[PDB]
Amino acid sequence: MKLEHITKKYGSNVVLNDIDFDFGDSRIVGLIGKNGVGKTTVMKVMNGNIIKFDGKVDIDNADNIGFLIEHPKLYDNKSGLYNLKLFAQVLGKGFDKAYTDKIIDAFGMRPYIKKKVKKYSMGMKQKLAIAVSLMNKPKFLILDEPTNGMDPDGSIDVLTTIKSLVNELDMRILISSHKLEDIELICDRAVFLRDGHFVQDVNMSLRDTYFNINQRGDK
Amino acid sequence: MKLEHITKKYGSNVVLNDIDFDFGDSRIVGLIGKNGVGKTTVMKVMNGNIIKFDGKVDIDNADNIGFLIEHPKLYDNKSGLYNLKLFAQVLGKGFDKAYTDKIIDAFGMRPYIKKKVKKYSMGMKQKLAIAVSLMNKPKFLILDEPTNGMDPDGSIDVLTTIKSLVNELDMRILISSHKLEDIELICDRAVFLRDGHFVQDVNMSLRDTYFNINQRGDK
Amino acid sequence: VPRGSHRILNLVKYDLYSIFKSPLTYLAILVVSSLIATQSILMANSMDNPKHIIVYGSVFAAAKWLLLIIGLMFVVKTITRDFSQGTIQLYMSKVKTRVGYIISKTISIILISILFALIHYVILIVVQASSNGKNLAFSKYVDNLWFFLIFLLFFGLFLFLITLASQKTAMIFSLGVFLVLIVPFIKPFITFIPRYGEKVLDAFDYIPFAYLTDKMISSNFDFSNWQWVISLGSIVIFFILNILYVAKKDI
Amino acid sequence: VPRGSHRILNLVKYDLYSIFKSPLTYLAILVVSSLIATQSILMANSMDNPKHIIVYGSVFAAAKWLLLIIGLMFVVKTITRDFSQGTIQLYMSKVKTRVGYIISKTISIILISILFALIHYVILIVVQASSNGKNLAFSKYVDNLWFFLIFLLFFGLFLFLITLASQKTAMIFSLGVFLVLIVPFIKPFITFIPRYGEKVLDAFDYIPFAYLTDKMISSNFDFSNWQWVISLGSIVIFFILNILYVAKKDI
Ligand SMILES: Nc1ncnc2c1ncn2[C@@H]1O[C@H](COP(=O)(O)OP(=O)(O)OP(O)(O)=S)[C@@H](O)[C@H]1O
Ligand SMILES: Nc1ncnc2c1ncn2[C@@H]1O[C@H](COP(=O)(O)OP(=O)(O)OP(O)(O)=S)[C@@H](O)[C@H]1O
Ligand SMILES: [Mg+2]
Ligand SMILES: [Mg+2]
Repeated sequence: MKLEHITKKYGSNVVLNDIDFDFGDSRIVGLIGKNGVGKTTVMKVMNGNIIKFDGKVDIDNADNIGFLIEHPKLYDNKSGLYNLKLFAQVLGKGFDKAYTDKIIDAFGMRPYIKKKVKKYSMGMKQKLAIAVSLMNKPKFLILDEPTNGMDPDGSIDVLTTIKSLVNELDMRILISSHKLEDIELICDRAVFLRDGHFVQDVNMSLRDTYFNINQRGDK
Repeated sequence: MKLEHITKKYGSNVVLNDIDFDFGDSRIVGLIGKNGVGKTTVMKVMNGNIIKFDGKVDIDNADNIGFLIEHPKLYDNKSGLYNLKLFAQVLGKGFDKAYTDKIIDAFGMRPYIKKKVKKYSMGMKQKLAIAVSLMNKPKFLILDEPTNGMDPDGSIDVLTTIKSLVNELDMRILISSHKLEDIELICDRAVFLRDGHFVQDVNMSLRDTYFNINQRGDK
Repeated sequence: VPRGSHRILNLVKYDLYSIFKSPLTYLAILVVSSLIATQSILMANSMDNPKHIIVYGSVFAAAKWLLLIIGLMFVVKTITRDFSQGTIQLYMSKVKTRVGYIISKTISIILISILFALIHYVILIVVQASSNGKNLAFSKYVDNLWFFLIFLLFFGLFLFLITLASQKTAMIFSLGVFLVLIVPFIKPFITFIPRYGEKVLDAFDYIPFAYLTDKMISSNFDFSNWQWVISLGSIVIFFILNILYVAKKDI
Repeated sequence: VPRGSHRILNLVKYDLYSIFKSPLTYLAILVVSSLIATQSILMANSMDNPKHIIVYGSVFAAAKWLLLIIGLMFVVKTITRDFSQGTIQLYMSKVKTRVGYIISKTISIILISILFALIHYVILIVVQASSNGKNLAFSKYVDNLWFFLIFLLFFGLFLFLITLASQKTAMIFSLGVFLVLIVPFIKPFITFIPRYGEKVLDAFDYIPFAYLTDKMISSNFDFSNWQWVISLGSIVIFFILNILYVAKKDI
């Protein structure tokens, strides 16, 4: 998963500008920036939901990429469990019951997994959506604010679970997220995106780093 | 805005159970609880999006209630500014240009206010949605995770702005939200909801209070 | 109070405003104009090698058909817009507003119907200005308005109720189209087949779906006393049901 | 590799699985069965006071009409499901998958068409078991399958392309219905009016929308060599376009 000279604009609005990216033997890379900078855009380019990025996206298509972008995507009139089975069979290799269970109980979604998604709360949908992405047993996982709607405990358990999994599976994880405190729990580096390019590569608060870099936009 | 003996269930799932609520001359009331407890449900009952709550919802209908529940609601093919004007004219009293501008620039959404909503990021949509609610120049404001997708600075400026406004307008604000740190910025009390009822009334970290109360569910 | 009435009207204004800004509206108008001009020019003035004299009544009926369909789709969009964008959640917060929402939409439906009738009038006036034939009575155009108002309001409120009942939009557009194009299809396909054929056919005069759809391609109309009453009564009950329903349905 | 093929088929299986679980499917089947039984019982065996002898061909054509419409709506739902739930975003991540998505849906459309043809067959067999008349040739039922496959695949892929072009679902259901019920409406309404009436009518034999829709109510069919080729060629190009388009469209 490498990005070389990626440039992307919407009409006159340049979002990405000659932006490069890689995983320097790191596993967990956080992505930090202000709203309107383009974090989702970068992720979409990597996922491959964009084909007009004027640059090179280096992906060995042999590999699977799991992801969650913006609001969760689920089939509303079906159960949570149904969605997990479907995606495992459809986007993934097949449905691995043991794997699935570890995620369900680790996240603690068990009590409502058999209920229809339309009856789920926003938080519940996100816990499920993360699991849906994980069900592909991917190597590259790309998450757009994965804990955006999670409660304090949900966030910790989900993030912890993913970190365990990156060793079980040879994964590389990109997490774009506010709540720098969550990135600080699970990370080994973070990159700060501003004005279409990376400004800092921080190897390892992130909050102080963030403000130092971005506060002057508005202030 | 008072709630007396509110009880609400979905089939066998009781969400609220004889729950009472008021504003004891307070202005900013935070609402804290785990995902699946029912914070949105309470807010919907107050907003009046639910009419099957088996209890008394005491609202002087003379007053306006502004609100934001779950994901932001906007007309996608219209500009941000368009939506503000529409709602001010439609749900509010009328469109107050000066008021509108103070909110737009305080939030810092100005650079994209004339662009179509479908071109907005999740963060941008939330900043706008909060403003949309505020445009009713309401007395009661009910916000469901108002800073859920905001960046660190966005959250601070938006929350600060609202606090200023509660004096300009005689408001009462209910904020249901994760990011206890944001509640701690703007609050004068918080209530902890668990198992369909209030457990603590905390008058004024909230994070420590939260865990003490809820950690045992899963742990 | 007038403040309530004002807020209701402000919503109406926005829905109509939207109609007059979208390029789609303008396209639809041009399409109708083109089709009418086409019929006039291609054969009305030439099929029998007449001295350029035409039957405005043929044009009139065709224009009506087209505008009623386009109109109904405009009505459906007006109805479903808030379900589609999810913005309905921002309106249905209390009974006064919930009721006002229904009122606003009802008014918008009426105004849409008026707009379409005005378009119809204009298209035909241009045709009359353009060629020879005895001009149609002003009063005929007026009755045509009445037809538009009734047709569209009946279907509009009916579909509105369904929209609110199911909270789906795809099936509202589908029903609008389906109902319009099914009556004229099915009548001659099988009505004559059963021993009750005559009974069924006569029955259609008392069923608004059947008689309102059938009259969409008529050059004129005259509703029987029953038929007139039934249609109007149907409109009133749908309006009432929409209110009773919105007042109770969780959003 | 077979792994790719397997994933494509797994998606197909889920779409068909859904069809066989929703109560709506079962309702639609019962409605068709009821309508056919009704025609047989009410007049086919009684209108002319025959000794209970009926024309299966009349039943056959009616059943086809109903099943093709229901079928087309099933096809549209199959097509639009991912746009509706937004789940399409989880599929279109790379070319191999994007292409596989089109392939999967194409297969699902074919299987839906087969299912509907099987239903048609069964309903008519029951009718033949029930009353008197000369049974229809097995080969007639087989040709009817071919009609179903072509009709539905043509419309399905066409609508699919539109769905992907616009990323809207309301208008796909609308077009499905509209197109089906417009051809039989418009033909006798105005085809005969222009000096080009005969030209236009003949032209319909070379326009799949017109001839495929018209044959929906025929008791039999025989496509001309051109008509046969044109329809099949149209299917092939739509399939190709869907692939070329999905490979480039941002999601
Ligand atoms: N479909 C679109 N059309 C036009 N502009 C767009 C579109 N999608 C995104 N943009 C713009 O692209 C810029 C970056 O968008 P995103 O990638 O969504 O932002 P982000 O870094 O993910 O920020 P968030 O949503 O607040 S985490 C913003 O200025 C958007 O207005
Ligand atoms: N439409 C619905 N049908 C059935 N159950 C529902 C529905 N909406 C909510 N619930 C259930 O009601 C409970 C509380 O729901 P909410 O009010 O959405 O929760 P919450 O306190 O706002 O939590 P969040 O979304 O994570 S802040 C959960 O157990 C939900 O599964
Ligand atoms: Mg984003
Ligand atoms: Mg919630």
